[PDB]
Amino acid sequence: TVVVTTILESPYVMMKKNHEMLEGNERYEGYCVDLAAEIAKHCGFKYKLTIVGDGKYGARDADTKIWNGMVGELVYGKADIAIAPLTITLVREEVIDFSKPFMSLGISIMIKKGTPIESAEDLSKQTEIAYGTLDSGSTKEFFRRSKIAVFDKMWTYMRSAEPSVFVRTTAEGVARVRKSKGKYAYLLESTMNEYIEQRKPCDTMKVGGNLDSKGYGIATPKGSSLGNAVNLAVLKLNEQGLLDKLKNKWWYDKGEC
Amino acid sequence: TVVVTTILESPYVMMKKNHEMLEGNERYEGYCVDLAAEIAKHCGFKYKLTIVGDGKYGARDADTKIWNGMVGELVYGKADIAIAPLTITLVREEVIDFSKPFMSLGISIMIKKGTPIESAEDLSKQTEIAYGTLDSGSTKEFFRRSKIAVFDKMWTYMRSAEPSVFVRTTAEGVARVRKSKGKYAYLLESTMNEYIEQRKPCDTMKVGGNLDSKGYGIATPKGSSLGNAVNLAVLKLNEQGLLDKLKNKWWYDKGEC
Ligand SMILES: CN1CCc2c(-c3ccc(S(O)(O)N(C)C)cc3)cc3c(c2C1)NC(=O)/C3=N/O[C@@H](CCO)C(=O)O
Ligand SMILES: N[C@@H](CCC(=O)O)C(=O)O
Repeated sequence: TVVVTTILESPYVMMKKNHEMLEGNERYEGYCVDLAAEIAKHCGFKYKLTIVGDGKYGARDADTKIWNGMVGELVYGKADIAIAPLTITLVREEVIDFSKPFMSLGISIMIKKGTPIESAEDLSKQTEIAYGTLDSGSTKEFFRRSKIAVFDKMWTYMRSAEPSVFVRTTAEGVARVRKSKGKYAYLLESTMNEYIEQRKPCDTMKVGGNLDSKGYGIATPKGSSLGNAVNLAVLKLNEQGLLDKLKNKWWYDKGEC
Repeated sequence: TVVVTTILESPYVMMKKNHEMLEGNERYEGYCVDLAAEIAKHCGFKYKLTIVGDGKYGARDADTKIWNGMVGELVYGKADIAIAPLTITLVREEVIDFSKPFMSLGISIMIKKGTPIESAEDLSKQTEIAYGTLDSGSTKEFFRRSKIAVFDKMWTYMRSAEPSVFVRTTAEGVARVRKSKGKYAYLLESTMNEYIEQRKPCDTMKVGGNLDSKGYGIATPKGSSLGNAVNLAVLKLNEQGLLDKLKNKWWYDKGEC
């Protein structure tokens, strides 16, 4: 029985409204829930879904240099695999094995429909329409370390923008965009931006291209034999068109706009 | 001195206009020539840019079960690493090592302006306008192993159409689209499709969205010690935004069309 570590993140892994009457992996539904099922069938193994304790994805603490989240639960032999929207990064790659990305993404711009913004350069060229990110995370860090002119300017603006353009959560960012009457833009993951875009009141949308390129990947303990079989699974699921099917399923079929 | 095998596919790898007045790797230019320079810089090693002998990307022969193109040169010990627009595929993942994707792409359609086609389905619904792909390419491998209605049908057509709708090289396919008077559509990766569309004589065009989603990856023989190093360098060059830089530098459209 393979211990699968994941995290509650809609539409990846969520609990059904009636998860009370259900039990086991049946309580959950979502993109990663179906993917986990597909990976297990192509690899031939029984799995049990568990939610990462600290609700973190994976980061090494500067102080204790200890890994937390789903990445930590892997490097310390607590879980056999990680099936969630885990982004493939250098530091992470160094401590765990990553299969080829099962979904692409990148920092994108979320504006309230009607907002006269077309790209990142447009935002950096003005201030009448405030824009921000999470007051903590990779999105924020992305600008704090960007050598690109457009992004470097955006960082200077944001860090000195008044009132504060940083939000504490994704919910706050989305709500602020919906309440600012087109006077505020939020920078978040494309997958999450295009997901909200399919949710009523349907007043938001993604604009322009992503400011960068990332990709989620299934993770296994560095050196785990299970990693190879899972990688081929991903590639096969992608080639057969299944990954595009699961995407269209939880993002558009269940759409609302 | 690491031996790097690559293919002349512009804007990835091309021979400088005055290459005869040059020598060494300095003879070439392109996205992959730069990427290679960066990979070698970080991994710390000398290299030589060799061109794939049989001028193919890679494909296994059903009967002999022998690989050709770059995949072959890596499998049979002819090259230490492959730095070119090599598509990461299941069948290739099984015989060679791949680094995480350094660039994304998807099969697309190239046509001569005025061609009554604007989607893969349109082509699959007729025969007046012939269409094929590149030999020993991942695109041809796609349709052949595809079980997705439209694609499965397109494959059947292709291997039954007369004369042969297939071509030996990308240029051979592009030239056919321009000379066929619209009586031939070419299926090639969007990356190469969009580049050529912004170039003279400005007679080709990309229609409809891509048919799939994947990405090019750095390849090395299985077990190769370069694998890890190169992979981490790829993830770093991405996080540093170096990949996007090269992407914008070589795909920069100076409005010829
Ligand atoms: C599809 N999306 C959904 C949200 C999300 C969040 C995420 C979680 C909470 C929130 S919040 O509730 O609004 N908040 C700010 C508390 C916002 C974003 C964080 C991470 C992530 C994803 C995937 N993938 C990662 O690799 C990752 N690393 O995350 C890193 C930390 C940040 O870089 C890690 O956990 O190591
Ligand atoms: N990228 C393909 C070649 C181009 C194509 O098939 O259109 C490969 O690596 O085989």
